[PDB]
Order: sequence, then structure tokens, then C-alpha cells
Amino acid sequence: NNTIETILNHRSIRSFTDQLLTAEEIDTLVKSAQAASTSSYVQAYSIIGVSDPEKKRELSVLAGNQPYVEKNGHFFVFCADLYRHQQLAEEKGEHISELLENTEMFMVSLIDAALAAQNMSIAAESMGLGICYIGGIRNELDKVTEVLQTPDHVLPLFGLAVGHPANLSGKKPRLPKQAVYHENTYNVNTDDFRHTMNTYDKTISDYYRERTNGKREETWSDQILNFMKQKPRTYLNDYVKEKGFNKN
Amino acid sequence: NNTIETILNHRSIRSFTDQLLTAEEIDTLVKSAQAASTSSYVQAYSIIGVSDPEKKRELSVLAGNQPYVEKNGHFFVFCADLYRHQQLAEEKGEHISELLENTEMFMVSLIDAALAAQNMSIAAESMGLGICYIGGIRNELDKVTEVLQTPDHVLPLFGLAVGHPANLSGKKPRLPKQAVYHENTYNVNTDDFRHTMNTYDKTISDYYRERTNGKREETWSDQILNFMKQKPRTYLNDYVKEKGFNKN
Ligand SMILES: Cc1cc2nc3c(=O)[nH]c(=O)nc-3n(C[C@H](O)[C@H](O)[C@H](O)COP(=O)(O)O)c2cc1C
Ligand SMILES: Cc1cc2nc3c(=O)[nH]c(=O)nc-3n(C[C@H](O)[C@H](O)[C@H](O)COP(=O)(O)O)c2cc1C
Ligand SMILES: [Cl-]
Ligand SMILES: [Cl-]
Repeated sequence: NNTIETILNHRSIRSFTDQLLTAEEIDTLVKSAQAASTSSYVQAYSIIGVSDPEKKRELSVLAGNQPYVEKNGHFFVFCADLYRHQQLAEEKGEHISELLENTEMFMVSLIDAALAAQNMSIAAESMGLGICYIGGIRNELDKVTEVLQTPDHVLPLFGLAVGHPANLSGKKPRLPKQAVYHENTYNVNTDDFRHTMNTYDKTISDYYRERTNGKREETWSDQILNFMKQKPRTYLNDYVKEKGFNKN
Repeated sequence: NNTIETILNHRSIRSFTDQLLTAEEIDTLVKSAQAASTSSYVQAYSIIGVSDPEKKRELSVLAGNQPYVEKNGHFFVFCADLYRHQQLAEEKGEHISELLENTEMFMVSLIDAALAAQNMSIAAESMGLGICYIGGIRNELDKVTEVLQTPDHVLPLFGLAVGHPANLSGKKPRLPKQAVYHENTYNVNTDDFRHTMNTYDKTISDYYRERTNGKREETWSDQILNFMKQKPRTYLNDYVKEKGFNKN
């Protein structure tokens, strides 16, 4: 069907026209996001739509100079949100902050926000729009919270750049099915692991050779390890706790 | 748009027929899940397809006796996976074990797994199948990791029950748009908060009154307050660290 074709056709779009999203398109994207399943009906997230040129610019800089954060149809910031729940309880004369600060609630809010974001992404892609997630905002969350004026119990997780593509780019191959999908138990067989990872590394190296006309030939395992041990964002261990999450 | 109609039509399905998913349907669902965006191309997740009757039964018990975990077309378990990355590093003489233990990588893997799960959910719903996320497996993760034989740096997050619906249930109203969506900065205005929460509380109380015919009239505030005061899964603060996540 058309939905599965749209899902499988996905690629990140990093080049957009200057055509802004309409209020109707933004409305549809937000409603689509909200329609996602939510743990215990908590809906533990918020979406900040950034259209202010100065704020889009600041976020682009904080994200590591990503121009598709400024130049797009709209920039959405997905947040883990337990502030709604804190304030909801204060209205009833209750002061429940300690209950919102454990690892369980941090997992709940991150998963809720991510399911909503992926619904927005599929909805945007079905309309012929392009998307790109922006985790780069996590380089400087203290400054991002100042740009967005987010209160305590609110954690920006990533942005989502949405717009009319100026360049369609191309699809990136995913891990072989047998690396990701396991039947009944997790497959720890070393021979199986080496065979799948060798095959994938060759697929990726060939992909870069083809895409760059021989200019790049890196494997997936070399690429992922190179970037993992770079800007590790260790400050988040304490910073998330400062915002009221994942404590103890 | 058909995709958007499917997204907006979502409701959790908790009653399935005994018709199992075909190998082709499972293949399509897995490929759909893999097609989601992934932070730095890391694909930090694994999907365990549980078809073994004894394992589906154990997981339904561990999830708090949820029969739709056992009786469905297939039961998928979504895991945060940094074991793939640890093993790739080991086979190259690199050491990233400490970085895979930080908050940043825990967020990366939780988000990657959730985006994949929501792609699978939309793909399943577009085929006329029903889905239900199962976070209940987090009640006893030590026993869940034994059922699934997951190694270190692998964390089961939630299950996803997929199948042919035996009962279509009904939609649950979501928060008003103004409660979740903010323009440029987070809206902390108390009057705005009270007005939106009062409106939602009435929508929800009216919803339950119609759904149960006057026998249930709780507001969304009542329901969140009672959820918050529940038996907390506090053990996860230490348990996730035991699996090599969020050690910090
Ligand atoms: C991560 C996650 C975990 C969930 N875990 C469970 C569960 O264990 N049992 C269950 O019956 N529903 C579960 N749900 C379903 C939610 O209860 C449901 O999405 C919420 O009540 C909104 O209802 P709706 O999906 O029908 O719109 C979960 C949803 C999410 C997103
Ligand atoms: C949570 C998240 C954060 C991301 N952050 C960024 C980012 O800051 N900049 C960027 O250019 N791409 C970003 N991406 C896009 C990934 O790089 C991209 O999804 C991966 O390379 C696979 O490529 P594809 O999306 O084109 O299939 C992110 C993706 C996710 C899921
Ligand atoms: Cl990132
Ligand atoms: Cl749950």
C-alpha cells in the first residue's frame, strides 16, 4: 500500500525551499503527532514550533551550524514534558515533583515524544514534504532551554526540520534484517554477527564509493565508531538531573 | 490523505483473533521499522520477534497478566541496543564501553527504538492490523532479559502486540492542541493552563460517562494523579545501570 511505500521511501532532507508550511499543514502535523500511542495516557511531551528568525538561527548555531534548521518550512522542537503533570497536580493542591524524577518517567517521556515525532515525520512525508531530525540541539541544552524558555521538568530532545525539498537526495541502506530482527531470543552467535557486519560494511563502503565517485570508501563500523568518540555530550549525565529527570 | 487518515484513526487493540502474521507481513513490518531515521546512522536497537508460546505466556505474566501479549498475530520486543556497537569496537581494538554507559547514548538508543516501533505501528495499521504497545514488560526487566536471553548493553523497552483485531474498540481524545503545541517559547501562562486543563478534564469525564454509562466519571487530572501515586518502578534506576546503560 501507499503508506508502507512512503515509510520505505524515507531519506533525510537537508535542502529545502523558502516556502513556509501553512497553518493547516502545521495543524495536521501536530494532530498526527498527538495521535500516537502514549504510556498510561500521560502524553508526556510538548512540541515547540519555531518560526522566529533569531531563535531558528540560534538553534542552528547550537546544533553545530546546520543551515536546514533556519532554512525550512517550519522548525519543531520535541520535548520530554512532565511540567504539565507537575502543574496539573498543583491545581489540585498536590506537589508531586519527586514522583516525576525517576528513570522510569524519563523513559516514558522520551518514548512518548519520539512516537509523536515519528507520526509527524510520516504525516509530513505522505504530503510530499521532507524532514530531518536534529539531535544536534543536545550539544548545548542549557542554551536551548534559554532560547525556548522551557521550565523545569521540560527537556528538549531534538528538533524536526520540515519543508518542501529543494533536493531529494537518496536512500541510505539499513542493517541486514538478521542483524536487527531476532527470533525468540537475542542472537549472540559470533559467526552470525561477523558475517552480517562484514556484509553491511561492504554495502556501506560500496554505497559511499558510488555516491562520492570514489572520493569516500569508509565502512559503517569505522564511521559509527569515529563519530561516537567525538562530542560525547557527557554533561547530559548531570544536566538531565538538573532539569528534573532520571534522578537517583 | 490515506496515511494521515490511518494515523488519526489509531486506537490500541487489545483483542486479536488467533490468526498469526505471515513471514511476508513480519518482513514488511521489520523493513518499515528499520526505515525510520536514526541518530548518526547508529541504528541503536534490536527487535525480538516472540512466537514461542511459552515465552509469549511468560512475557504476558511479567507484563502484569496482559492476555493480548500471548493472544496476537506476533509479539515484537523493542530493545535499546549498544551491544552491536560494543562488539564492533572490540573486534577493532577500540574501547567505547564507558561512552555507551552515558545518558546521551541511553537517549540515542531509546529514541532510535521508539521511531522504529512507531513506523512498524503505522505500517501494521495501514494493513488493517491492530497494535498495542506493552510497557508492562518493564515491571520485571531482570526476568524479561532471561526470557529473551539479551546480552549486556541490550535493554528491552516495550513489546508491540500486532494482529487481526477481534474488537475495534474506540478512539481516546488527546489533549487540546494548545496544551501540547507552543509557538517559539513554552507557554507557562497559568490562566491558559487552567482553561485548557478544565476543557480537557470535562472532555475526558464526559468520555468515560458515555463509554461506561455513568459508572466511571474520572477526569484526566484524577487519572494522572492516581497514575503518579501508583507503585513506582524505582528499581529501574539501578537495574538499567546493571545492563550497562545510564551508569553515568
Ligand atoms: C510505550 C508504551 C507502552 C504502553 N504499555 C501498555 C501496556 O503495557 N498495556 C496496555 O494495555 N497499553 C499500553 N500502552 C497503550 C496506552 O495505554 C495507550 O496508547 C493510551 O491509553 C492511549 O490510548 P490509544 O492508544 O488507544 O489512543 C502503551 C503505550 C505506549 C506508547
Ligand atoms: C534523533 C535523531 C537525531 C538526528 N540528528 C541529526 C542532526 O542533528 N543533523 C542531521 O543532519 N541529521 C540528523 N539525523 C538524521 C540521521 O543522520 C539520519 O536519519 C541517518 O543518517 C540515516 O539517514 P536517512 O534518514 O537519510 O535514512 C538525526 C536522526 C535522528 C533519529
Ligand atoms: Cl545528533
Ligand atoms: Cl507501561
